[PDB]
Amino acid sequence: YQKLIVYLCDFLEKEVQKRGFKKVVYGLSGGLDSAVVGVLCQKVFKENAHALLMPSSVSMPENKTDALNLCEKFSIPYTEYSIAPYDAIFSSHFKDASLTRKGNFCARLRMAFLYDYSLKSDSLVIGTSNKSERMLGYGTLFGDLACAINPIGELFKTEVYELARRLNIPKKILNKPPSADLFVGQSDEKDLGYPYSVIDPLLKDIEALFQTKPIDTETLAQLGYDEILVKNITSRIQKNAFKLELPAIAK
Amino acid sequence: YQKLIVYLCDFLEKEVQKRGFKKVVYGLSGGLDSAVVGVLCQKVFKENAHALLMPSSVSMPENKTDALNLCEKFSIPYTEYSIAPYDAIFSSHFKDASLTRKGNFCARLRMAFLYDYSLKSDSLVIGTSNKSERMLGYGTLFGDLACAINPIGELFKTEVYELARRLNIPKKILNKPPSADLFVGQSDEKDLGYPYSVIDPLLKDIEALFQTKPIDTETLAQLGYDEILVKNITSRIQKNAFKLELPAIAK
Repeated sequence: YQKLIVYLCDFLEKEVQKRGFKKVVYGLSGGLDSAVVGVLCQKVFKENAHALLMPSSVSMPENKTDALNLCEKFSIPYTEYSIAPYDAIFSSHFKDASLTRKGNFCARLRMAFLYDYSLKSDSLVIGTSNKSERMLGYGTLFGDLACAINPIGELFKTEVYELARRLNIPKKILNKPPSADLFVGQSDEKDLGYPYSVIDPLLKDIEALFQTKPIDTETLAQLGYDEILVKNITSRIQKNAFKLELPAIAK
Repeated sequence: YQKLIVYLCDFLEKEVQKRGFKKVVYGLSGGLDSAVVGVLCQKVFKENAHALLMPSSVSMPENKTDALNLCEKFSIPYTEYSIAPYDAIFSSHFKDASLTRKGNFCARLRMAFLYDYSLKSDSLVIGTSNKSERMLGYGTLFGDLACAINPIGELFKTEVYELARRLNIPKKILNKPPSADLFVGQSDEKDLGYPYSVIDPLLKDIEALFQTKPIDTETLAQLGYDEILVKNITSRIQKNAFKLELPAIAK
């Protein structure tokens, strides 16, 4: 992984630079993903790298603290701006709004402020969505997936968590159970039903056999994979493959 | 243009369908672009096509009326939801916020509600940004350019306005001077400096000669184009080519 870090950094210095920038900003929810990116950007831009903590009306005050500790540890400048009063309005107008609805809206708010922040400070937005998340379709389009550059999007959640270790990320971030945070008691291993030590291995084979041809559940069980786990994931994938594709435009 | 319409419709029935939908929604600011798309979608989905009018704290009550007339004319179901109370908050927190900053934020709000609306009604978002706008980079990323499908993105503003005529769009929409609407007294022919009868012709040659190779101002003046007008546009283009490209992700 030491060689990996060196790679991501260089990828960062080259991408931001070829666009005419010297500063970058990203959301810092206080999670593994968001923390990993931040440390990398700090390694390359130091003070020119800025983090934005946008807790909502339902965020966990504990996560904000972890993000506050993280910053303090790597000397990462930051700005605290709560989106609470915005989701408040959303609620008054939408009382029957489902969990996911409120979650999508808040993630689109955090996106508006990262880009509003980049406009007035001349910075580029850097995403923090990992490969496993992108493949699974578990991300908000034009929300937390909206960025100009992403250094760890081709890294599975497993490769992500381990990279962080070599990055010396506060252990409180590591031991922290996967959770995109959108409301209360949410977690990835809860709405997905399985841990990343179960999900990831199959994604490695899916992105090795069915490069461009349709996925075949049959040829998957042969490698050694639970039936339901193979049919569930496969669906999820094909059901969200549109999120990582440009919009459809008539030629 | 009659043959063109037939094309766009079919493009619409096929795209929405291959994604697992039968309903579509789009923003209806009461402008040429937004109106053109709406009429097309109505031709194909009838009542299954929905328009969303999201006026802000600075919108012109006259435009909302034109959108209200438009709908009434083609029997287009719609929902009226003002984003005012949201930009209000943005303002209180940001009093030194520039025009463009407030404009970008509001366009990202309209995007949040189109996608929140599509989530609860099972619909697909359809963009309304025209080719000239995309090339010029005059559009909000993850704002009014955020859509799943766009039927007129490969149509220059000139080809757009004329298509509308054959669509029998209320003349009040036609005669209406170009303006993306972001605040007061704004207009395209004001922040760009030239009319589309000046901008478009050059774009047709730019997207005919320099397919993949860098633009050359010299070989452009030879065709017959003002120097400043050639150097200005060219810049604009290369300065926003990142908006219509997927985010940068390290392999």
